[PDB]
Amino acid sequence: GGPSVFLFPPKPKDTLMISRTPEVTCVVVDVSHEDPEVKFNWYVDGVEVHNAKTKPREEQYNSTYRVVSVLTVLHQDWLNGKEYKCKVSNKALPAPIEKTISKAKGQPREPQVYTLPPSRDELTKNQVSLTCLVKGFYPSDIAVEWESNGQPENNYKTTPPVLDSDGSFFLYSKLTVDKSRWQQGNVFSCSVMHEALHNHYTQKSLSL
Amino acid sequence: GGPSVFLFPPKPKDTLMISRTPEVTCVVVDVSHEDPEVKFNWYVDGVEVHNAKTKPREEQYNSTYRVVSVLTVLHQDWLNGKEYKCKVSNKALPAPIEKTISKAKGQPREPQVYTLPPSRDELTKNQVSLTCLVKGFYPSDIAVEWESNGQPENNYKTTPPVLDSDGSFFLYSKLTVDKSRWQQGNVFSCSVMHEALHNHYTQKSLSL
Ligand SMILES: *[C@@H]1O[C@H](CO)[C@@H](O[C@@H]2O[C@H](CO)[C@@H](O[C@@H]3O[C@H](CO[C@H]4O[C@H](CO)[C@@H](O)[C@H](O)[C@@H]4O[C@@H]4O[C@H](CO)[C@@H](O[C@@H]5O[C@H](CO)[C@H](O)[C@H](O)[C@H]5O)[C@H](O)[C@H]4NC(C)=O)[C@@H](O)[C@H](O[C@H]4O[C@H](CO)[C@@H](O)[C@H](O)[C@@H]4O[C@@H]4O[C@H](CO)[C@@H](O)[C@H](O)[C@H]4NC(C)=O)[C@@H]3O)[C@H](O)[C@H]2NC(C)=O)[C@H](O)[C@H]1NC(C)=O
Ligand SMILES: *[C@@H]1O[C@H](CO)[C@@H](O[C@@H]2O[C@H](CO)[C@@H](O[C@@H]3O[C@H](CO[C@H]4O[C@H](CO)[C@@H](O)[C@H](O)[C@@H]4O[C@@H]4O[C@H](CO)[C@@H](O[C@@H]5O[C@H](CO)[C@H](O)[C@H](O)[C@H]5O)[C@H](O)[C@H]4NC(C)=O)[C@@H](O)[C@H](O[C@H]4O[C@H](CO)[C@@H](O)[C@H](O)[C@@H]4O[C@@H]4O[C@H](CO)[C@@H](O)[C@H](O)[C@H]4NC(C)=O)[C@@H]3O)[C@H](O)[C@H]2NC(C)=O)[C@H](O)[C@H]1NC(C)=O
Repeated sequence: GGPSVFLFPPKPKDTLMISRTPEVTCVVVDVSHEDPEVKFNWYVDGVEVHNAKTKPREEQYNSTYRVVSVLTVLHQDWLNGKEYKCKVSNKALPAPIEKTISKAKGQPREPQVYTLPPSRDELTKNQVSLTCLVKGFYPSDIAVEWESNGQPENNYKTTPPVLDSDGSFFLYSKLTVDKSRWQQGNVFSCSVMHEALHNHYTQKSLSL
Repeated sequence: GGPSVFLFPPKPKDTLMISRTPEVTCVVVDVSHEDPEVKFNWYVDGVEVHNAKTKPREEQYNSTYRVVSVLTVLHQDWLNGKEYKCKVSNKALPAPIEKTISKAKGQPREPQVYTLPPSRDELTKNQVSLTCLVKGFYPSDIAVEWESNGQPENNYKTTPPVLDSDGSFFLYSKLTVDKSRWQQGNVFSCSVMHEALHNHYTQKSLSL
């Protein structure tokens, strides 16, 4: 083995709302016990940066260490396609190990968002399925949530993005509710957040 | 480096259709380039059964070969949860790497199949989307297809299976047709194959 590096990007929600603070997470794994001195170097677009908050190595069950540095990125810096490079140098490795991560290259396409009622055959048991189709968006970074009457609906699952034929992405959100509420006539909302949307937000609803 | 070994299961369609041939495959990546020899014995519930038509070694770009064995398996055996073990006897291995695979354990659940038509929001565009919701099935091994008037429709994408709240699986399949064809009045039908289906096959139909 040896020390291995993993670079995870921010959560799509984090970069689309100036409210949150998107961060890029470099994690060093299997740093050995003998020499566990690990240097972190951070570059944005090749230019070295130093506002990264490296954090105290945590020793693991396997008598192996694991360090994490967190670089907070600027929302527009991520959406303007900057490239974040985590360099990790260690005494137990032939050369420093590099990793770079970015938003997917390409032209952002805007998600179409529709809402699909339950079919009749399903209207036969306790709960039915309200479907939110989101298609035609690029890149795949996206967030989906449901609510109705202002409060969050929680019994819902969202499939991962799928590559469509034209090269954009689609997904579905399925929200499961009691057939009562569906037959009552309550309206439910599928809310989508994506960088190619005005205000990074749209909302589409659905009721009897 | 060294010789990593990966095992893969049959295609779901293959194990449900006596017509088709289901087979397990043992991949061997990053093979020594300065010793390149490999063995395989193959066991079903322990008992060696040897049939591994080792698809004659092949070569990939990066100093690395890729030998591959494939063993036929009985249809009912795989659905009866027997374990297929690939023991890649390699003499340049520190020790013989062993790996096992079996169908998911658990009580099979029958998929429910619902046809959802396009939204009217969607009807503006040159192509609309027909949705086949497939939910409630276990295990996740499943196959979805689209066809029109007995002939295969092919411009469709299917999301992977997703674990739902009750511990079953669901997915969705999207078929894209030019509004012309939908607006006339054609029937499109979504056919699903799953182990808990009568004859491993159902089909629900959709039309204007
Ligand atoms: C000793 O003990 C150690 C501790 O247990 C053990 O450490 C583990 O080593 C593993 C390697 O052997 C390592 O495995 C990798 O895991 C990656 C995913 O891990 C995430 O999800 C896991 C759950 O599945 C968690 O356990 C992880 O901690 C990690 O969780 C994520 O963590 C980040 C950082 O905290 C977090 O991001 C930040 O979240 C905050 C919070 O809100 C903010 O939002 C920030 O904005 C955000 O940055 C995530 O939220 C969090 N996610 C979740 C779900 O919790 C996995 O990706 C790795 O797979 C890649 O590499 C393998 C090769 O090893 C490939 O096979 C695989 O296909 C992947 O390959 C990559 O795939 C990419 C996409 O497909 C592609 O782009 C790349 O090119 C490709 N790279 C390739 C092919 O090289 C891998 O499985 C594991 O994480 C370690 N555990 C921990 C806790 O660190 C160690 O192994 C032990 N040693 C021994 C000898 O036993
Ligand atoms: C030099 O260049 C080499 C050539 O390119 C390169 O080779 C690759 O090395 C990789 C090793 O690092 C290796 O990556 C693995 O990929 C596994 C999945 O691969 C499938 O999909 C890949 C990408 O989509 C394809 O490239 C593969 O070929 C493979 O495709 C499958 O192939 C089989 C056999 O052909 C096929 O089955 C049969 O198919 C036919 C029709 O095709 C019929 O259907 C038959 O009936 C059927 O049996 C499949 O259909 C086909 N599938 C697809 C989708 O096409 C992947 O599984 C590996 O990841 C696991 O291990 C890593 C280890 O790091 C874990 O991190 C990761 O999380 C996965 O771990 C498993 O996860 C499971 C779920 O959570 C869990 O249950 C397991 O326990 C867990 N196991 C663990 C943790 O150990 C891995 O990514 C790749 O296969 C090699 N390429 C080829 C062509 O084999 C080499 O690396 C280069 N070397 C250097 C030094 O640069």
